Amino acid sequence: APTIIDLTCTVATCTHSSDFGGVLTLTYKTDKNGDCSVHSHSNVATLQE
Amino acid sequence: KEKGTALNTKAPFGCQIKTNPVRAMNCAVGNIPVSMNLPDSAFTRIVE
Repeated sequence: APTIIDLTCTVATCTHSSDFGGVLTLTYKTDKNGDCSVHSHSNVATLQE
Repeated sequence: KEKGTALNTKAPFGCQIKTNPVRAMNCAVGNIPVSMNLPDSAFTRIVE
């Protein structure tokens, strides 16, 4: 599974709509292409994906 | 012969007058306030 290093997160837009109204982008440094779990540890936000 | 200077060559703010439906055209003064109601089909969803 890919190993992710030096992950820093910045939020592009933030509109607290009922729908998935916020978008953030994750910048990282991987080693192989692959898919893995992404999840927000606090219920202040819920990720669509 | 003693018309004077017509308003065609006097009108301020660059009004040019035409005559038949007598009117002043292209007159540069003031602000037009616009109110616009847009459908959602005329926006673009954030995800796209």
